[PDB]
Formats: sequence, structure tokens, C-alpha cells
Amino acid sequence: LNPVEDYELTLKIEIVKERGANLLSRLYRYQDSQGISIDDESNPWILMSDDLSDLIHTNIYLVETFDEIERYSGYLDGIERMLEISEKRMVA
Amino acid sequence: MLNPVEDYELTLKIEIVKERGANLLSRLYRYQDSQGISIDDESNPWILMSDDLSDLIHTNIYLVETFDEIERYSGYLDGIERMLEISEKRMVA
Amino acid sequence: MEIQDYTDSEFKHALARNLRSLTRGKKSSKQPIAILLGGQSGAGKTTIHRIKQKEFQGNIVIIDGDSFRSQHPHYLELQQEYGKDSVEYTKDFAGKMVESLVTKLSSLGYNLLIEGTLRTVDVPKKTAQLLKNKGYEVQLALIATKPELSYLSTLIRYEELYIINPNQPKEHHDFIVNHLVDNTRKLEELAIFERIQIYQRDRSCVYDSKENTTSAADVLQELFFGEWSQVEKEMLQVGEKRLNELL
Amino acid sequence: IQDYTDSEFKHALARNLRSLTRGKKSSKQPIAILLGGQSGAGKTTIHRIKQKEFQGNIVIIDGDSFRSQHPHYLELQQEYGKDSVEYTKDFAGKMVESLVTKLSSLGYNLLIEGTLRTVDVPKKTAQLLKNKGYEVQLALIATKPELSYLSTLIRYEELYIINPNQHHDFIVNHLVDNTRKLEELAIFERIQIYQRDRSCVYDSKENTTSAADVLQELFFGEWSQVEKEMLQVGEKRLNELLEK
Repeated sequence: LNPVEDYELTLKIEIVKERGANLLSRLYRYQDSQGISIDDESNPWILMSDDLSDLIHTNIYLVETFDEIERYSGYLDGIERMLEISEKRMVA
Repeated sequence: MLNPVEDYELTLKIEIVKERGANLLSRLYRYQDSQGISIDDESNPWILMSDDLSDLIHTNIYLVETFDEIERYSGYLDGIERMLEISEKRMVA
Repeated sequence: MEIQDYTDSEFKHALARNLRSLTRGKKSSKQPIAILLGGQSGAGKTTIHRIKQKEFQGNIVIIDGDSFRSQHPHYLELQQEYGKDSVEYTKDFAGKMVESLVTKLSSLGYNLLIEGTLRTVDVPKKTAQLLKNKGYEVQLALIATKPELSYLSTLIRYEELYIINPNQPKEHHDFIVNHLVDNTRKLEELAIFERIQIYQRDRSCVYDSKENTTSAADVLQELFFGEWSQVEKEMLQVGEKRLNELL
Repeated sequence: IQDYTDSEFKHALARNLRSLTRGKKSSKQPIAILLGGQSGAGKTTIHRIKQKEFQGNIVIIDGDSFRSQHPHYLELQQEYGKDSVEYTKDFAGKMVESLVTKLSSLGYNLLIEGTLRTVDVPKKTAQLLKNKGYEVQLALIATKPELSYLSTLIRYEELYIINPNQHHDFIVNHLVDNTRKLEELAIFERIQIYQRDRSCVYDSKENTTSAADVLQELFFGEWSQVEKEMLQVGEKRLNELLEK
């Protein structure tokens, strides 16, 4: 890692944080529209919001490689895919 | 795009990644079973995960053509895995 | 009441949710194709999974026999009772799931990519001849690579699978070279498959029966016994290096 | 319209307190760090430094992220294409207020994205933070104003890729002025300036020179080898976004 790589990482970290925060806010939107209590840790939606929350608020900043980012990205990808299918069954 | 040596490397990684997913799925099935969630209860959030995951294992993973898409995938699997860990422990609580 | 003796309800419950999974994302036709796999275990069967899933644009169903062993209704208890040998108690379920899924899916009209048992002449004979009978174009997709390079990938994979789960050789698989050549020639002589394709690890197609007029088996032997390319010669160097890593 | 009932604030607030508390532990010796610096300078760098420096144990509170959490965000986006901000910061700010208050009572480590273009907001914040028994520090991020203006434009060409239906840069003079004044009024125990490559270029603990002065040479100094390098990379990536 050099100064440019390191910053380009900081930029990917940023991109991911924003993208994540966007999805978390959508998760909260979905969770409320279902009456799912916040600490209902048994609910799979609560787990996703909780995991993601732990990353945006802590773990992304602790990332040291471009690979870790691609992993977190495809993880968000996974979330979004499930979130999109649930809102379309909803406004169906 | 990619060297024959690199291209087989990708094949091996796709094979690696598939096998993991397959085992996560089996694991995810076993949990859904203990929770009495019906095979086709698409309404159930857990079924979305098993739908999503099995769709990639059976189809989407074989259409991967970049190494970074491999990471994309295994980072997904990680997430699925983290939630299984927590759910399984919650049964023993 | 054995530790591996599954209830029928238990077996059907699995068959149910598999038939659902494997169908999800696929349309069927009155013009369906079934492709049987051949080639040594370490050859690289996953290469064809790639070629054909792309080639069929997501509309083929890959049926992987070992995928279902972990679906055994006691799998875990068998895992912490036999370690790696759970296999010898688990194929009973796993095989029955494959025979099942082909039966039902062939009737339903889906495109199928199935493993063949080219180590035995009888199994694929019977399989193809029963798939033909349901309006299927049956095929043989062979993956061929230098036997050594096959044993080597099996030996790397083995040491890898030991690292993931320390409680989950190539003699344990098979040394099919003569059998896989003989039987290919035998299934050609009996003219059972519509097409026979032979692929290599770089997704290249080195033989297609509908475009080529040599023997599938004759092409096999050149690949098995011919001179080594640098691409072959190199994979051997990577293997020695990668293996040293894993040990 | 854009109103929010009081059970909705307590709802999203209670959620956020559950959210941010996760995997963090309280302190008899807690630390609060305020963030200054041009918008597109990459404050996200300081997050990386201070998260690793507290080994996961610091709560970051970024006012901006709390915007989508307005009970009628969707409605306000499906009209105010970009001017939804003044209807959201009413909500977002008080969200920060309540979060800083409660967590500062509970003695967590806090990292707060600061409005350093204004003198008062941070001053009045660290004051109420020090009473609670906080070592309160300032953490500034600095590069050439240009590269800063550049990343904001890079960002805005990526904020248009996501949803077509969705700055604070020209501040260099306010930023320097407000730093000297916060330094003289001795509001922060420790003042630190960071550069994009995570280097600590000034630390008020070690150094004696004015934090404001170090800023000026950093802004108005001649360009470093690496800075000019970053300038080309931007001209690179903007052009792709010119046609992506």
C-alpha cells in the first residue's frame, strides 16, 4: 500500500458506508411496515440490520485490503436482492 | 480476458465457492426444519435466503468470469454464515 | 433402528424441497437436452458446469450427487461418528436422491446436466436409453486432461477439504483411464448419444462428434497419452508449489 | 407535509442507541473527538485512524446518515429532488443532540462529524462534553483545496449513477479562522491534523506551533509529489464518469 492506494481504499470504504447506510434505512423502512419489534433478534430482518449496522458503524473502517471490500459489497448485494423482493410482494 | 492457468484457477475458486454454499444451504435447511418453516413458505424471510442462496449455487455461480466476483460471492456466504451461527445459538439459550 | 436409516417422510421432504430449488429459474420444453458427464474425478468437471450453464443461458439443471449427502436426516450424527467414513453410510441416501431427481425432472421436461458413471458401461447405457424414451437428446460431455494433472488436483483438493473440516486420496476415487477410454469407444460403437463433446480445462472444445469424424475415444487417447503442452507442463509446476503450501 | 410525531423520534432514537452501543464498552476515562475540514477532503480517513486507534471501541455519529430516517423521507424525495435537506436537518440535528447527550452520560468514546465552518456549534458541544468528564479533542483533515473540490465532483458523478432522484467546500478561510479561535479559547485538550495517507502532520500534544498556521502551509503550500499525482487520478476517473 502507498498513499494513493491507501486513499483509494478510503474512497471504497466511503462508497460502501454510504451504500450500506442507504440499505439500513430501507431495512428500517421495511421492518416498521411489518411491525417487527427492534430487538426481535429472532427475526431474520433484525439480524441483517444488526450485522450491517455493526459493519457501517465499525468494521468497514477496520478494513485493510481491496478484497475485503469486494466481500462486503457482494454481501450488500445479497441484502438488496432480498430487500427488493420483499417490497414488490408488498406494493403488489 | 484471462490466461488458461488463471481460467482454471477461477474454475477451482468457483468449485470451492459452490461447495461452501451447498454446505451452508444444507445447514440452513436443517435450521428451517427445526423451526417448522414449510418448504415453500416464500412469505417466511428464511425461505428468501435459501431461495437466494440456492439460485446462485445451481445457476449464477457458473456464470462468474472475474476473480472479484468470487469475493463478492464469498462475502455474501459470510453474512449468511454469521446469521446461522447466531440463530443456532439462540436455540440453545 | 440404524443411525443412517431414514424415514420415507424424511426422504420425501428432501426430494420435495430439492425439486423446488432445482426447478426455480428454469423453463422446460418438448425439445429437452440431457448431457452426461465423463472423465476422472480430478480432471475438472466444474469446467463443463461453466461451459454448459453459459451455453444454455441459465436454463440447464446441474445435478450434483454429493450435494445431497449433507441432506441426510442424520448427517451430523454420522459426521461425528465416522468422520470421513460417513460417506460409506451416506451414499445410500445421496444416490436415491439423484435417481429420484432425474426420474421426475426428465418427465417434467427440464434440461439436465448429470454425472455419468463411465467407470461402468451399464449405468450410462441404462440412463441414456431411458432419457431417450422421454424425447430427450442425450449427450456425452467428456472432460479430458493429463492423468497426472488429474491425480494432482485430487491431491490438492483432498488436503484442502481436510483444512475446512478436519472431520469431513485418489485411490479412494478411481484410476479410470483404460475404462474411460474403452467405455467411450463402446458407447460410440453402440451410437447412443446424439452428440459427444470433449472439453479441456481452459473451456476449449477439442472434439465435437457432430462436427468431427474421429473417435471420441481416439481423441481421448491423444490427450491422455500425447506429448505435454507448456500449459500442461506449467500446471504441474503450480501443483507442486500449491501442494507444498497446503502441507 | 414533513412533520414527525414524538413517538417516531423516540422510536428511531431508541433504535439508534441500540444500534451504536453494539460491541462498544463504557469508560471512566472517555474521549470525544470533533471533526473539521473541507467536505471532500476525505474525513472518512480519520474514521479509519480513530477506529483502529480505539480498536473498534469508538462510536461515530455522522449527522448526514440520519437523514433517510425521517418518517416521511420517501415522500420528501418524491418531490424535493435535492432540496429535501432543510426539511431533514431539523430532524437529523436533534437526532445528534439526543445521541451525544445520552451516550456522553453513559461514557462511551465519541467521534463527531463537526460543522467547522461555524465557530459556535463545536464550542458549545465540547463545553457540554467536558462537564461530563470527557477528554475532548479536535481532529482536522487537510489537503489542497483543489483535490478536495475534485473528490466532491467525483462523488456527485457517483451519486447520479445510483438514483437520478437524490456542498461544504468553499470554507478554507472560515476553517483557518475558526481553528485559531478555538485554539486560543483553549476548548480542546488535544488538536490533531491528518493527511489523506493517514499521516499525522500536527499533534498539539507534541507540537507547539499554532494548529491554524500548520493548516495554511498545508493549503497554500507548494504541491507535494503525491498531491499532483492525485490530481491526475481525478482527471482520470471523472472522465470515465463523464461517460458512465
